[PDB]
Amino acid sequence: ANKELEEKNRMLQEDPVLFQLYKDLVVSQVISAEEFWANRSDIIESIFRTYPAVKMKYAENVPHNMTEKEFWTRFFQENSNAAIIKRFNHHSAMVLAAGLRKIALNLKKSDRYYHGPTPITSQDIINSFQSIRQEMEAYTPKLTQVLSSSAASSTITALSPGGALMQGQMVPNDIQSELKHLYVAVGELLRHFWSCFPVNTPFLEEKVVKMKSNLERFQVTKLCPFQEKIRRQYLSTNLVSHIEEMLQTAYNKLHTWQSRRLMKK
Amino acid sequence: VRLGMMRHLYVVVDGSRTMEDQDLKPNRLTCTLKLLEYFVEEYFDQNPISQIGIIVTKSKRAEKLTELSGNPRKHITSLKKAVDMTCHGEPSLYNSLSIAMQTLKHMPGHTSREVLIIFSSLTTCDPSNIYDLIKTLKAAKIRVSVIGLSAEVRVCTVLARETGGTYHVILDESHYKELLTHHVSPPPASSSSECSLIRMGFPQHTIASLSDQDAKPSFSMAEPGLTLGGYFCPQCRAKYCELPVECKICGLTLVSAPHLARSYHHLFPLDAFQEIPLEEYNGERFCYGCQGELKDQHVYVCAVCQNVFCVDCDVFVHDSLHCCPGCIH
Amino acid sequence: LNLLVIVVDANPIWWGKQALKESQFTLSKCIDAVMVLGNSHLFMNRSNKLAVIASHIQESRFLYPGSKDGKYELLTSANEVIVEEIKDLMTKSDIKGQHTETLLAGSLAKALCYIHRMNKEVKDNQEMKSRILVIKAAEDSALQYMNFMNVIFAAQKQNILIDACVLDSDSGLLQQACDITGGLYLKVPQMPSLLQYLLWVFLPDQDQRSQLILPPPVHVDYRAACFCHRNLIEIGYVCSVCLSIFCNFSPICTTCETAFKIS
Amino acid sequence: MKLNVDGLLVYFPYDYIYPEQFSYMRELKRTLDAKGHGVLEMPSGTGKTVSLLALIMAYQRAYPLEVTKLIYCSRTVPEIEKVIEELRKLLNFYEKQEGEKLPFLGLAL
Amino acid sequence: YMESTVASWYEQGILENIQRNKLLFIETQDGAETSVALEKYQEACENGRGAILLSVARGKVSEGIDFVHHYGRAVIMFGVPYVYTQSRILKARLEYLRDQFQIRENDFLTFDAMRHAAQCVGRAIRGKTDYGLMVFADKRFARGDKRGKLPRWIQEHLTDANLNLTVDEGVQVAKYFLRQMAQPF
Ligand SMILES: [Zn+2]
Ligand SMILES: [Zn+2]
Ligand SMILES: [Zn+2]
Ligand SMILES: [Zn+2]
Repeated sequence: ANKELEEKNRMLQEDPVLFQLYKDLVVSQVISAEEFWANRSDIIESIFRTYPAVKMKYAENVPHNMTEKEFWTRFFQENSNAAIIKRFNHHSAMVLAAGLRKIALNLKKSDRYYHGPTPITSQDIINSFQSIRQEMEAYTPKLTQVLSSSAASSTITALSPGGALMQGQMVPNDIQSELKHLYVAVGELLRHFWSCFPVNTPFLEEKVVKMKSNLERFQVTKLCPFQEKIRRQYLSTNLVSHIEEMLQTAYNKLHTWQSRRLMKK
Repeated sequence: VRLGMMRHLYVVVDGSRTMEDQDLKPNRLTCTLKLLEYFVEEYFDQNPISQIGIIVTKSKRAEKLTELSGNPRKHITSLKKAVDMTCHGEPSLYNSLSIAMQTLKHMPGHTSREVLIIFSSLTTCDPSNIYDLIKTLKAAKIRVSVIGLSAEVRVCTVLARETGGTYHVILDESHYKELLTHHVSPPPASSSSECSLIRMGFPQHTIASLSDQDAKPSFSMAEPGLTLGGYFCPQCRAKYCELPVECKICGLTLVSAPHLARSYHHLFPLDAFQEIPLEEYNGERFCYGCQGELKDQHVYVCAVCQNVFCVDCDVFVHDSLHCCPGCIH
Repeated sequence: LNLLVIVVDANPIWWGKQALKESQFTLSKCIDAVMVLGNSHLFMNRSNKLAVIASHIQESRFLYPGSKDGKYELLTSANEVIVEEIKDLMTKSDIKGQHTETLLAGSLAKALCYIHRMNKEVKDNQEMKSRILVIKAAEDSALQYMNFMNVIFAAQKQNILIDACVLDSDSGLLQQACDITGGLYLKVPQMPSLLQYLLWVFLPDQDQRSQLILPPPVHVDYRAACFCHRNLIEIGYVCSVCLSIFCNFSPICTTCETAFKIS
Repeated sequence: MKLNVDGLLVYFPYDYIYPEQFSYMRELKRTLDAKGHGVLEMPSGTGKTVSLLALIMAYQRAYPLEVTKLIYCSRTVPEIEKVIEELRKLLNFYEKQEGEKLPFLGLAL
Repeated sequence: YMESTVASWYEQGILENIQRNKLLFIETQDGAETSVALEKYQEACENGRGAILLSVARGKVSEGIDFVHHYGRAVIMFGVPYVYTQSRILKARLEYLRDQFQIRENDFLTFDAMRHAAQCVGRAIRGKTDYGLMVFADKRFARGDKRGKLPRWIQEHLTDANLNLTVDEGVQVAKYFLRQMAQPF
């Protein structure tokens, strides 16, 4: 069955982003689209499940020279007294049948938390202690000692934007959407490339997909710089270099892990 | 007692008709949502590494209101949106638990998968028998702790006790606050629970290198404008607006040191201070904790520092600060 | 209203080192500047209230719970009480060579619970916006990280602003502390002119802080390190019990003793 | 759980008994001592059976000649099965307490 | 009488709403159907669907069956159980008791009702201290004679405050009592 074709038709226009990115991977003819998907009323329904007799009747009485309104009409249509009780028991039983388908912790080193990841003679204490003890025999010098005008002016000049302790562009708009779309494409493909990269996966069938994805990295990064070239030759302003770091870092991980794999071999 | 610091918790809310009944002072659904917003924010504030997910079940169908995420604000927005929900239909425990099971099945083994079903309508119309699903839940070690409303439901009683969770019924709104605040804290790890090392990544806030030289412009990663500076990733190398967040590419949790430090007090619970009403040779009129006169015949003391704390001091210390001020010295 | 709390780090070792050095700046002038700041804060409005805490290696003590010179009676009471209490605390102090690092986490804990007590007693009609104007004066202690982090998170939850005013040294822990709760961080390099800074940067309250130009926040290096070395590490291997940042993959982390199963 | 009943000492398998059980046992012992037919009512569907059976067994041990045997009748066979379960539990408890088998026989027709 | 009430509820929309809220099962004279219905009722009780089992007080099912925790949680008695006043067998049995042993006909009749009702309402307290409420939807039970002839253990719990609760008031108190029993010891 063409389940893949049906799914593609369902998501062809319902979701714009998904099809936009999937198409983008083929617009420049990067790689085959197989890997794309390879890696990644109520009343009548209730009666349908409720009454098996109604199901059989529907199958035998499928619309043929009749009308659904007439079929609806046929639904509602001491001997009768016991009939209601029996019908209620059977109906509740049918509903129920339809709903019934066939360590104390101990530690040896706690001071490590007290000094967490944050990083980093005797007569000196005596001298400082006595001198500071003798420091404050005089108090309330606020009248003039606390502040002076020259230092206050220096402080205000420092607080000025050009002073010390106080150091002190949305021109492009349409380029923003293009950058966002490119970033989403990078995200989509990097997801599968990094999906099993961190895990060693020392298996033949596991490593085959990693090799194929690593080659796909070359294929996609082959076309990325061309769009970069188109965008670059506009004004030579507001450089977009963050994208380059992702590609180069993925390449570095690829090559370093390739060398590590060869070393392990 | 071993505690699972990292837990993926799903707050299953039922959009049943019985939620319409205004048993509480406001509408029952509105009250639950309003207090659940507090629960969500407090849960993130007391377990940053953890993440939450809301599934809303109504009309015999369960819909994921918000997928697993580390951003409290997005979930809060989802709750406020759900306040206006029609609230008509009948819940299905099988459907809701199956959705949660499908999402939690692929979650890492080390993390504690948990579900808190806020059950309102005692009825449970499900396509398939739920006792069978209980077996799969026990196999999958997904803790399910129901909180019933105005009903002691038997199927959920067996669900909670068999799966290891706890069952409760709301005595009133004040008790409802207590129940959810209790579930905020990480649950103790039982024999079935297993612990394993988890890869972690610590990013550093970065800005323009020098006067916007060799800048690193970027918009965001899950209408974001250009950002001069932000957080980054050791491996993604993709700009992130806020932390902590799971990698969109690596699949590795990005979180800073303070977020981890926020959970240490759980490992270090504070021993309750004996309450002695009488002064007991405590000649210090001023409370050591707050330097205020003890206007009530109550005193609290440690077993190490042997200090004096008033009612407010002890209550606050055990509630929020989670550490004895003087005894730190 | 606003409840200000000034956490002065009066470490005798360091301040007496200044005294021995005979430098222009002295603890007396520091106390006078803090006194002036408190007086001005209460000057701002009647409803405003303040408090002061002094820090020492042993413990931390509160410095604060007619018009002889033609002075305002309440501020006169403040002046007298703080002067007498600070002189008493500095004059009387035991000597312990083993413990010399200044204590700040416990002082902040006392501060926080004090604000909670005042917030409970005050009438619900008026809302109180508390603040803590921490004034560090010496290097912090490594062993105090856990407690200081807990008190900082308590402050975040309780909505109190930790305005750090470190001087002569940049404590990464304190700058990290104020960044979490959004308090300002000013590193005054001109100690003699310290008070001009307080009356301009710190003195304005959270209500008017947003609608005012103040020095930009300093970049915070949220470093992480293994317990092996205490060196910066970008990738940490924590477990589900210790929640401790470690160096490299190991069969079992020492601080846990758990029976980790390989895979 | 040995209960020092007024008449004698009576063993009991479960840990605790409600005050109604004390009243039940004392009244039943009074009727047995009088050796006269009587009627009494107990609320609980279960629990009364164990109290009654234990008291009858202890009375048999104290005065075996007074009572030849106990004929305990129940409405339906499915119900009397639960009674034999209770009696089996009581006998195992008493046998563990004594440490050995005793000449006691109990059966259902 | 059960069939007449069921038919009237069926004609009105009350019965359909009850069906929506919870599953409904009914008893019949035939033992096979009775057994099948009760077997399904137990499964309904185990599951969250719940069940409402309509039965007759004289029905053999009422005497044979025993209700325990999470079984027959709330026992509802619709009308005082009285045998038809036309069966001539009871006339001999009754008038003979009046002639000999000197028992009033009304006294014995009300005793035959209270004993039967206590039989059919005393099951929920089987054992293990399993909560449960017994609601009697008949003002006749409120009469002193019926209360006096009621068993002591039930009557002493019964109080004048809840003796003649309205339908709504009884529903509210039942909800509150179930809340109290939900929490642990
Ligand atoms: Zn990443
Ligand atoms: Zn206090
Ligand atoms: Zn202490
Ligand atoms: Zn560990």
